[PDB]
Parts: sequence; structure tokens; C-alpha cells
Amino acid sequence: ARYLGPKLKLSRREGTDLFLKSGVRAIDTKCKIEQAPGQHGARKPRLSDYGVQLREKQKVRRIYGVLERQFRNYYKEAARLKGNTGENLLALLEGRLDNVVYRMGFGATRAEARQLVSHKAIMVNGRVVNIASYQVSPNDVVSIREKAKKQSRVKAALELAEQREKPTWLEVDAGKMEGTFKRKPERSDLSADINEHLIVELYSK
Amino acid sequence: SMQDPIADMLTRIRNGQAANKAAVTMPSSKLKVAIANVLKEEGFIEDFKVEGDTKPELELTLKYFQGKAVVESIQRVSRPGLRIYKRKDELPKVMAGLGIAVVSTSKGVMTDRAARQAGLGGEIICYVA
Amino acid sequence: KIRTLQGRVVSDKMEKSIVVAIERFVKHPIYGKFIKRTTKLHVHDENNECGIGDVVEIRECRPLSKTKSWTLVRVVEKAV
Amino acid sequence: ATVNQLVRKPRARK
Amino acid sequence: ELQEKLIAVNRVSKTVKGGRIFSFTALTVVGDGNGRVGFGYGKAREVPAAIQKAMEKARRNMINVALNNGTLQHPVKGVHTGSRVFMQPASEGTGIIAGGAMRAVLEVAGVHNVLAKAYGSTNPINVVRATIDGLENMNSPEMVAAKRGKSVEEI
Amino acid sequence: MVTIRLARHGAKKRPFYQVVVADSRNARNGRFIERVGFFNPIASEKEEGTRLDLDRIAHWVGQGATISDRVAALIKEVNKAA
RNA sequence: UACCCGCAGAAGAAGCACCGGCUAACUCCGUGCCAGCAGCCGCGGUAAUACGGAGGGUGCAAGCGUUAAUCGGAAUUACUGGGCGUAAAGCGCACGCAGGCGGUUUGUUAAGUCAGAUGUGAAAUCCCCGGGCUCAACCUGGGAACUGCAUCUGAUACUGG
RNA sequence: UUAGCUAGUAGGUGGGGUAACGGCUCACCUAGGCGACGAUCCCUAGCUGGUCUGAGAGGAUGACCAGCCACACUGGAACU
Ligand SMILES: [Mg+2]
Ligand SMILES: [Mg+2]
Ligand SMILES: [Mg+2]
Ligand SMILES: [Mg+2]
Ligand SMILES: [Mg+2]
Ligand SMILES: [Mg+2]
Ligand SMILES: [Mg+2]
Ligand SMILES: [Mg+2]
Ligand SMILES: [Mg+2]
Ligand SMILES: [Mg+2]
Ligand SMILES: [Mg+2]
Ligand SMILES: [Mg+2]
Ligand SMILES: [Mg+2]
Ligand SMILES: [Mg+2]
Ligand SMILES: [Mg+2]
Ligand SMILES: [Mg+2]
Ligand SMILES: [Mg+2]
Ligand SMILES: [Mg+2]
Ligand SMILES: [Mg+2]
Ligand SMILES: [Mg+2]
Repeated sequence: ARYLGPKLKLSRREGTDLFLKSGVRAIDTKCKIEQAPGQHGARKPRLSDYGVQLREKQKVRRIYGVLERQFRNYYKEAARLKGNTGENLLALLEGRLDNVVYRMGFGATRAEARQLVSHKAIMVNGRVVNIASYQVSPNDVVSIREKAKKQSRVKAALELAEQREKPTWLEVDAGKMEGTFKRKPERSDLSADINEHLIVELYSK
Repeated sequence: SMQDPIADMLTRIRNGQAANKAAVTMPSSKLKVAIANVLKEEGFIEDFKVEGDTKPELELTLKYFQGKAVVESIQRVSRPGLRIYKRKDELPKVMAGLGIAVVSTSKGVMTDRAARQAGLGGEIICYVA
Repeated sequence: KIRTLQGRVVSDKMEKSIVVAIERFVKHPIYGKFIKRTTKLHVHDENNECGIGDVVEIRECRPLSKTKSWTLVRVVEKAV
Repeated sequence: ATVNQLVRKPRARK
Repeated sequence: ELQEKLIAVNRVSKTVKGGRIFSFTALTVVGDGNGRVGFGYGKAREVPAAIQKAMEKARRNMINVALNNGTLQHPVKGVHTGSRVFMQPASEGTGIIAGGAMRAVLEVAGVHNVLAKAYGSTNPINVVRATIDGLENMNSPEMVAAKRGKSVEEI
Repeated sequence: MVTIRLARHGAKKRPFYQVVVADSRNARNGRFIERVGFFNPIASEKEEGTRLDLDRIAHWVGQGATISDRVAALIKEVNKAA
């Protein structure tokens, strides 16, 4: 229920940084970032009105690794919840358990942060949840269990995300190897260039 | 024939408003006074006068903006062929609350905005759009 | 106080019994037009005082026969 | 078009 | 500053003594995203010459309309040859839902939250004519208060 | 006859019981009369999961409703805990 | 039994469909209106991204395609919300019962309608806020809803008597 | 492209009958009864809470859950 293809090949198809690696090596020093994968990658393709709903959907789904059967269920919950659909869409995307581990910096990549959730390392309020798709409630505290503190995947990841900026609503503690999910984020707190209305209109037909 | 004189009343208003007529006359009745007096109190028309007792003749003064139709369109809703009735919470709005809906209840003829404080329902007469 | 219907008599040939028709206004479930619906009941007429076309008042009783379930109260207007 | 016409016979669904 | 978008290109022809001579018809709209839409139309031999002539007429024939924070004041009917247009403003955050013809008109005005549905003919050149004419007869709560004459809650 | 019994609802391997009043001729999930309460046997027993109402119980016991032995265990402990 | 401890090593665990337009994705070769393809449009007799194959890609996922069925799209039986001069459609015309409808003023009735209240509309399902099974599906607490029907008390502008 | 249907049929009296009212049954008396607001005839079908579809109004349907009715090789009958 995952994607086992090449990581940056998806960014060669899209042309947007998706935080698929750590950040030590530059994005342009591994591949031509504005070349599509294949025979006619340097040729400019035409983009119809059906594309901008589809290419925006593929950009977001490859970040979180959410398949079509589960992302449609996310649209079923965002429609049922009150308020903005796109703001309720971001609450389900950011409230994923594998995203909370990634934005604190316990994992270097989103694929590594999913394995730390899966292979019995994350405590949620003292309880271990081994699935990456848990909706994280506010005012909870997450931590690393006592057996997983000595692993080198935690030691190498607490310095790379320290170089990058941190989210506002999270409280990262590296000495105790724990974290806190305080509140729900907003639209302006996340990535402004992502247009959530392009994805809703595709599921609106 | 003249079986719906309110529809005949709305016919004479919509014609003279569009054809730049200054004032119109029509045969009066008790129900036509109780509708035109509301439209005078809602800024759609200017004045109404009665003439004659053996032949009651109602008069209406038209209203313009710079020579433009104030009453752009009006729609007869209920009719003798099909009666329309609503409750105190099923009263429809015209242009999402911009236009008014003339509803006659037991407390006289009023609008849907005036029926909220009255809390009644009844017969929809016309959509004053 | 008790359940009470009113209507008119359309048939009075049989003894100790009359046929009273009941009309009612029904909003149509699809179109909404108020339509007269005829309900034909069989009413016990004691002493056979009801004629044709009489506006009459009836009430509910036990079944006295195969078809009768209604009885007489009083005549509102007779032989106009 | 008339509502009173559809009282006698409704719209015939094919 | 202006936001432009091509709608459709349809190759038409003209019959002569020597045979058939083709040409191109293109429908474009422009806008500022703040309630001003100007639509154009062009007729030329070549496709980039065809869309340019539609853009040259698009600077003029540009109208004004009263927006209410990026959506319509009230639902208003649109009528044309065969394009029954029925629009309706929606709540905050619904997004633009419409056909491909109406989406070019609604995006260049800055309109976000509207219901939209077209009945009858599906010709894209006839849908947009009722759409532009459906906005200019759509009126504002301020201008009907200039008719009615009261500074009360209806404003 | 008029009796007080349980009705097993819930998914497989998750027992749960509805406290209703029904007739002996009906099934376990059959035609009841009224709902009285509920019972959770897989409850954590630190929170909600058992709540009845003695007012509706005493209305039917005085009329002659029989009580099953499993239902009467809740009656014998609703006075011990409250 | 769920669950939990401990062990070994990425070792035991990804495919199918599509790629002219609709509709996401392009080249090459073979074939020669033949073979085939195809839901629609229609592709192929010497340059076929449409046939067959290869390279490459796309959409999905322990599922993937196809067929059949129902509604939606279809305002294409149009109450909401369609037409009838010439696109399908105004009987060749007239009289007229039943049915539908009805000027204007006042009084009465309160039938229709409207207001309020009571009883009822089994539970489950759906919706709202929760809780719980590590999560989700699922289960479940209360509320809402079930626009219904019956009766009583009111108001009388409109409709009916 | 089903317009007339119906003699225990419609009503009354009395007797009989069932746990209960009743042409439920019998003798007699009356000639009514039903019906263009679809009687009657033919064909199809368990129904409903609901489910699915749809912005809604509507549309299709009644598997699993629940309520009721009917049936237990075919037909008929009564006992307990
Ligand atoms: Mg022009
Ligand atoms: Mg058409
Ligand atoms: Mg099983
Ligand atoms: Mg394409
Ligand atoms: Mg093939
Ligand atoms: Mg060739
Ligand atoms: Mg799966
Ligand atoms: Mg089929
Ligand atoms: Mg339809
Ligand atoms: Mg048509
Ligand atoms: Mg013709
Ligand atoms: Mg003629
Ligand atoms: Mg229920
Ligand atoms: Mg309940
Ligand atoms: Mg429930
Ligand atoms: Mg949870
Ligand atoms: Mg009157
Ligand atoms: Mg007898
Ligand atoms: Mg059968
Ligand atoms: Mg059953």
C-alpha cells in the first residue's frame, strides 16, 4: 500500500520540491529538475483545464503517500465537517501521525518517518500506535520509547531539521526525545503556494 | 376573463414601468388597495389615489431612477388554478432577501420580513423583485 | 367533543339506512391542487327521516352490518 | 403545461 | 495586471470558386480579478493571428459589476438563444464549480464561491453572452437602496 | 409473558447488551416494547458502560414482570455502587 | 485468543490496465482497407503515437480490467423545471353536461390555509456532539431528524359555504 | 385495444352461530348495491421501516437487520 518507485523521479514529473530527501545535497545536483522522465522530457507539454486539477492532486498525494481510496475518504470527512473544505482538508493531512514525527525532526525523510511509526518506536501519550494514518488530537504529547532511543536514526535526524525552520504549533524536545502537538494549524501557517481548491473541484463533479 | 385581477394588476404595472409611462389607472378593489399600500411603504411606487364609488378606479404613480425601471420584474406566484401556501418558517425570500414577498395573513398584508416578528404564514401573492 | 362528520345524503331507498357522501379537500402529493374527494358512507337512519340532498350530521358507532359503521345525530337542513 | 391537465393523467414515463 | 484565458478555437471555412478557404474563430476573455470582465472575438487566417484579434477587442467592451467579497449578491437568471443560465452565490470555501465555458468568465472577475448550471444548448459562445448580460442586470443592495431610500439593515 | 431480558448487539467478538422489556415469544433481538438501558461486558470499568433507571424498572416489576438471572445481577450491584 | 517479551536477517511478501481526441501519457519497427482494433468520433491499400511488437510513460493497487444491471448526467414525460407559425405536436369547426375556474361590497361560518399545544410517528439506518476496539471500518451514549396523522384552543386578510 | 358489474348480492325482520359486532348462516320482506373520484376483468408483485441514486424535488428497489401478513409436496376438512 505504498509507492516503491524512485523518489526524485516524482519531482522530475512535477517540478516542485516535495521534501522527499533530507536537505544536505541540493535538488539540482542529482537530476534535471525541469525534465520529465522519459524520451521527451525537454519538450514542453500542453496543460489543459483538466490538468491543473490532476497535477495539483498528484503533487499533494506524493508528499503524504496517501492512495486514492484513502484520499477520497479524506474528502468524505472534509465535506462532512463544517467550515472551509480546504482548511478541513489540511487538518486531515497535517494531523497524520507520520507527518507529526517528520515535522518535529525525528525522521530525516517522510519515508523514514513512516518506518519509525510503523516499526514500534512512537509513543502517543505513553501508548504505541504502529500505523502511520492516525489522526492526532490536539493537546497530546508524543515521545520515543525507551528501546528506540539508542537507534542512530534518531541521532542523525535531530541535527538536520535543526538547520531548517520549525513549525509554530509543535514543541520539539531533543534531550528527552519527545514532542507536543498543541493546536490545529491554519491555512497561512502551512504552504501558501499549494492551492487546495484545485483538488476539491476535481472531486466535485 | 378577469378571474385573477391581481394578475391583471401586475400586468398593468409591468407594462407602464417598462414603456416609460408616468401614471396608470385601473379598477379598484379592497385587495388591490391592500397590496399597493404596502408597495408605497416599501419604496417601489410613489402614491395611490381612489376615484369613483359606483366604479372604483385605482391610480398608481410610477417611479424611475434616471428613466430606468425601479420594479425590474414581478412574478405572480399563487393563482386560481393552483393555490400556494407556506408556513411561518417556509416563507421564501426574493433575490436571497433583497426583494420582498407579499404574503397576506390574518394580521393583514405584510412582507416576509414583517412576518418574522408576526410569526405567521399564509398565501403568497407576488415576488416583488 | 366526540368524533363527528358532516355531509349530504345521496341515497335513501333502503329502510333503516341511508347513504351519506363526504367530500374533502386534498393537497395533491405531487402537484398541490386541492381536489374534491368523495367518501361514500352508509349511515343508520332511525325512523327514516332523512330525504335526498339533506345536509346532515353523523357520528361514529359500532358496525351494525356488513357495510355500515356510522349512525345518525340530527338533520341540519331538510327538503329545501 | 397545465397542472389541471396532469390531474387527469400524469406525465407518461417511457 | 490583466488575467487572460483562451476558451475555445473552432476552424470555419468559406467556399470559393477554387474550393474551400479555411479560417479560425477564437473566443477569449480578460479581467482584473476585481469585478471587471471584457470578452473579445477574432477572425483571422492564422491561429496566433486569431487569438490576438480577440485580445485586441478585449481591452474595450469591459464592464463593471458589484461583487460581495468574491461572490454574487443573489442568484440571478440568465437567458440567451439556447443557454439557460442559472447561477447562485455559495458560502465561503466552496470553490468554482461550473462548466469550462463559465470558468473562464468567473475566474477573471475574482469570483470564488458560486453555484452554476447551464440548461439547453451547450454552445460555448452562447453561454458566455448570457453570463456577461446576467451580471450587468444583477443589482447591488446599495443601488436598490438608492431606489428604495432607506439606510436600514437591508444595506 | 412480560419479562426483562437482554439483547445481544455489537459486532463479532465484541459483546454488548441492550436492556429492554419484551415478550418470551419473541427472539433475542426480536420485537421489544421499550428500551430501559444498556450493558457493556467488555467495558474498562473505570468509566461509562453501565447505566439503568430504577423508575422504569419499578413500574413494570409492580405490574408483574419477571427478571432474568443475568439482568438481576445488575440490580443487586446498582445499590452497592450507588 | 487479542495482546506482550525475545530471536534472526531486508532476508518471507507488487501487479494489472492504458497511452489520437474525449481522458493522464510519445517515439520506433513490422504490416498494407488484408489481418485486426473499437464505448463514441472513426483508425490501417506504402510515413498508422489509433493494428502487432519494442523502448519509455501514465492511472491505480493486493488488487486491477471487462460484462450486465439501476439512477445521475438527461430540464430527454420538464410540480420544482419543456414545447406545439415552418424542427415531433392546436382535434376541420361549433354546441354543451359532468369537472376546473370566476367581478365587486358587507355580514356570518371557520371548511381550506395559518398560529400554538397535546398524543403519536417501534428500534435500527442517516445527521450532531462524544466514547470505545492500538487506528480505520465497525460498535455505541444522548440529542436532532422522521417535513406524517389525529384532536383541542386561537386569529379572519385571501379561498370555500 | 376491460364499461357496465352483482341474487346471499344490498338492506330489514326473526331464528341460529362465534370469545366478540356482523348475510357469519337460514326462512321471509324490500330492490336495491357498486361505478368514469376506475366498479369489474386481465397481467404483474409480499409489504413497510429503509437502502441506492440525486443540490433538492423526484427516480429505482425491498438481499443481509427489524415489524407484519401469507405459505410448509397438491387440494380439502375437523379434532386437540
Ligand atoms: Mg459580437
Ligand atoms: Mg439541447
Ligand atoms: Mg465471520
Ligand atoms: Mg492530453
Ligand atoms: Mg491493445
Ligand atoms: Mg507504413
Ligand atoms: Mg486494501
Ligand atoms: Mg447497459
Ligand atoms: Mg430528468
Ligand atoms: Mg426541448
Ligand atoms: Mg413538422
Ligand atoms: Mg382549424
Ligand atoms: Mg427508531
Ligand atoms: Mg436511538
Ligand atoms: Mg446510530
Ligand atoms: Mg481514533
Ligand atoms: Mg367571500
Ligand atoms: Mg340478524
Ligand atoms: Mg410471484
Ligand atoms: Mg424476517
